[PDB]
Amino acid sequence: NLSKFCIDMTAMAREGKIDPVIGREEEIRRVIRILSRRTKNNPVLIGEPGVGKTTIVEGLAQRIVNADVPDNLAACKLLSLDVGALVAGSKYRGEFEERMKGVLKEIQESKETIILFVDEIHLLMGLKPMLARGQLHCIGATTLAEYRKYIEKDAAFERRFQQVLVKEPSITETISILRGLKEKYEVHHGVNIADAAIVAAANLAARYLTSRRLPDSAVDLIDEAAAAVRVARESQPEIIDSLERRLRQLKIEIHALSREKDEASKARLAQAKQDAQNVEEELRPLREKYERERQRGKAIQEAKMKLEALRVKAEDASRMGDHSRAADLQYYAIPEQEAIIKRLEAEKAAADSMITDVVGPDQINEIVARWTGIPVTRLKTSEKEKLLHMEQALSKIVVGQKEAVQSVSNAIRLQRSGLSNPNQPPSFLFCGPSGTGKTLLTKALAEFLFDDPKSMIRFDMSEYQERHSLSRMIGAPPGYVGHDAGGQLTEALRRRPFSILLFDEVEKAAKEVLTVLLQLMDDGRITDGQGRVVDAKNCIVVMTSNLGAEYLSRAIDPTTRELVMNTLRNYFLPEFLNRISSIVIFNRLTRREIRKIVDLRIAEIQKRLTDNDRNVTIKVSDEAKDKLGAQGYSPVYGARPLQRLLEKEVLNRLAILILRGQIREGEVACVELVDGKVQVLPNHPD
Amino acid sequence: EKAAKEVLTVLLQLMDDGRITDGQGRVVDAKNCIVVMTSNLGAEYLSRAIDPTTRELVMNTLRNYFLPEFLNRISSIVIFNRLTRREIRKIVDLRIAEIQKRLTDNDRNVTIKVSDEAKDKLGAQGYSPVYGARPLQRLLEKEVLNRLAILILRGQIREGEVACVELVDGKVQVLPNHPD
Repeated sequence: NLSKFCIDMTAMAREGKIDPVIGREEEIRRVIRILSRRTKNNPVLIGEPGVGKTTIVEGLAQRIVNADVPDNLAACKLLSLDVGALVAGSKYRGEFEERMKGVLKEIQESKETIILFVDEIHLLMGLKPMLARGQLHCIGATTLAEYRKYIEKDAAFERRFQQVLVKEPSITETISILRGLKEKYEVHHGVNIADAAIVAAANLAARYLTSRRLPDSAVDLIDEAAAAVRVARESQPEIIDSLERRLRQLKIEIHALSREKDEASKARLAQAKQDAQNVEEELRPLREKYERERQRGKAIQEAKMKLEALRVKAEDASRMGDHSRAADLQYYAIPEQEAIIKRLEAEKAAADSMITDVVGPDQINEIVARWTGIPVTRLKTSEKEKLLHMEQALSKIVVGQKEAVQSVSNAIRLQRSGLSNPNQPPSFLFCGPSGTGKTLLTKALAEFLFDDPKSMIRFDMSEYQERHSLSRMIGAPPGYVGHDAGGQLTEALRRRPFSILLFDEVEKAAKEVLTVLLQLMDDGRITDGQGRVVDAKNCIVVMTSNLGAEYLSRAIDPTTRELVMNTLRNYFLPEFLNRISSIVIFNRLTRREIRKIVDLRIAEIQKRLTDNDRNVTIKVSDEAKDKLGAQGYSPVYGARPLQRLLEKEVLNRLAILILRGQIREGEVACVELVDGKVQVLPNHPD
Repeated sequence: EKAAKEVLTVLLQLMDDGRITDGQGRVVDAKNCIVVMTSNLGAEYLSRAIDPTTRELVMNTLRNYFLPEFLNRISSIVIFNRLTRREIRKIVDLRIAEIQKRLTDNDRNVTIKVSDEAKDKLGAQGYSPVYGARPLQRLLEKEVLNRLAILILRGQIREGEVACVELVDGKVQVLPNHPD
C-alpha cells in the first residue's frame, strides 16, 4: 500500500488545512463536465507556470468534497503525488520503473474510486500508461508548450485527453483573492492590514515583478511585509532594550561597588541604585504595556483560532448533516466569538504607539524597492504627479527647447488623460539640429515616464531604409531572412508592455517603413512576423529627424517650420504624418543653453569627485566656459563632441596633477583660461 | 495476458489435464480443481446493448495474441456488459439487506427501510462504467455504518425502530426519531 508518496487531497479538504481559492470557477465547471464525459474525460490544463494552478486544483477538490459534484463523481478522490521527487530522485530508472508499476496497479486496487492529480506528464515520457483511457483518470496541467513539444507529438496518449486553459489573473481577481487571504494571514500573524495598501501593493506587483507571476507573487510579498511587521512587533523597543542593558551594567556595578570602602564607590553606588529605580519605573510602565498589547494580540490570535476551529467543526457536522448541533455551534459560539473580536478591537484601539500591527504601504514599497533599486518616492504618482511636475522636472534635466518639451508634455498629458486614442499611443517627430541632447532627451523621457533605462531600446531608422529592414524589424515567417532573430522591434515589444519605441532619423526609413509602422501604431499593434500575439497600447512610440536644422539660422518661427512641415508631408505620407501626435520642433542652440549644459557637465564632474573622498572643486571661469563652448560648438552636431573635448582638455592634466599632488583635497580646480587654452592652474610645486 | 508466454504454455498443458514435475517431483494436475482466466478492456469496446459485432474483433484479438490450441480445450467465452439500473437496484438492495443482517448480528436490532429513489441516486452515484460493483459496498459502508453508530449511541434511534433514510438536497441522510 504505497500511497506513502501520495497525499489524500480530499482528506486535507476534510482536514480543512487548505485555503479557499476563488476565480476561474467556470473553468471548474468546465473540467467537471469534462470528467462527466465518457469520450475522453481526462483533460490537461493549459497553464502558465507560477499562476498557482495548484490553487485551482485545490479549489476543485474543495468543491468536490461538498456536494458540488456530478453524482458520477460522488466519491472520487483527488489525491496528490509528488511526481517530480518521485521521478528524479531515483538514481536508477528500474526502481523508478517498479515504483511506476506498483503505484499504477495499486491505483487499480480502487477499494474506493480515486482520481490522482499528476503534472508534467511529458516527464513521464522522458509510454507505460498503456491503459490510461481505461481504468484510469488523468488530471493534467501545463503550458501549451509542453503539450506541443511532447504531447502533440504522440497520437494515442494525446487523443486520450482534452485541452483547457487558464489565463493570467486580471487585477480584479487578485483584488478579491487578496481580500480573502487578508483574514487568513492576519490570523497567522496577529497584525493588521489596510485594504488600499493591498490594492496599491498588487498594482505595483503587476507594474513590476514580470519575472514572477501574479497572483501568488503579490501574496508572497504581502507575506514578507507582514513578517517584517511581525519581526518589529516581536522585538521589544530598542530604547527599552538599551535601557535594560544599561540597567544590567548598573546591577553589575552595584554588586562590584557595594563591596568597596570608598565614598566615591558609595556615592556612585547610591547613584546606581537610584537610577536603577528610575529606569525601572520608566520602562516597567512601557514594558508592561508591551506585555499587555502582546496579550491583546495573543487573545486575538487564539480567538480567531478557536473561531475557525469551532466553525470548521460545525461545517464537519454539516457535512455529517447535524443541522441541529451545527446550528447549535453557529448560534452558540460564532457571533459570540465575533463579539469577543469586537471587544478586542475596542481595547486595542483604546490603547491608542511605538509598535503598529497595521502594514503601511511604505513597508512593502521598501521591499519592492530593494527588489528594484528605486525609491517609492518615484513609485507614488500613478503618472498623475509625473505629469503635474513633468515640465519642470524634465527642464531640470535638459533645457533650451521649452516649446518642444512643452508640446511633448501636453500630448503625453493627453495620453495619460485617457481621452486621446489609447490604442494608438501619441507619437512624435523630433526635428531640429543634432547633438542637441536629442537622444539624451529621448532617454530623459524614457526614464521620466518609467525611472528606468531598460524601458527604452535603440532602434534607428537608418538601418531601416528598406523592406529587407522591414522584414527584420517586423519579423518574418519561418521562410524569410528577417526571422531567425525574431524581429528586433517584435521581440523588443514581446518583452515590454510599457516602453518607448525609438525611431531615429526616420528620413532614412522609406515610405514603406512609414506605412508598416502605421499598421502598427494606428492601434499601437500589429501581428508579428513570427506568428505570435503582440499588443502594446501601453507602450510609447516616437520618431526623429534633423532635416529641419538646414532651415535653421543661427540666432521656433512657424515661417521656417511651415516649409519644414511642407518638406515632411511631401517626403512622408501626410496621412501617416497625421499619426504623429506632435511634430517636435527645434532651433539653433544659442550659447546660453550651451553654457548651462557645460555647467551641468562640470557638475557631473564635481559630483563624481564627491563619489570618493578625493574631491576638490572646479572653478570654471566665465571666459573659460564661453571659450570652450565656442570651441566644442560643432555646427555639424551642435556640441555633441564638445563633451569629450572638455574632458580631454581639462580632466587629463587634472588627474595628472592630482595623482602627482600639485593640488590636494578640497581645494580649487581653478579653470582659468590662459591664452585661450586654459591650463589647470596648479597649487603645489615639485 | 500480463504474464509471459512460458507460463502460458504451462497453463495450456495443465488445462489439457496436464501436470509438471515439481521440487518434490510428483506431477500435479487439477483432478478436482476449478480453473478460470480473465481478460480486460473488452467492455471499452463493448458499446451499449449484447452485440455480435465486437465479439468477433475481441476473439480474433485473443487468437492473435495467443495460441489456437491454447484457446482450445477452453469451455467457452462469456463477456459481460456495464450494469443497468434494474440490476444496480437489485444488487445494492441485497447488499443493504446483508448490511441489515450483519448489524442485526450485533444485539442492536433496528429495521432498515430506505428510499428506493434515494437508492436510485445512490446507485447512480456508485456505479462506474469502469469499476461497477467494486466501489459501491465501500460507499454504502461509509454512508451507513457511522450513521448507525451515531444514532444508536445517541439514542436518536434505538431498537424496535425503522432506519428511515432519505435523500435531501443531493444528500441521503439516516433520519433519526429521537433528537436530543
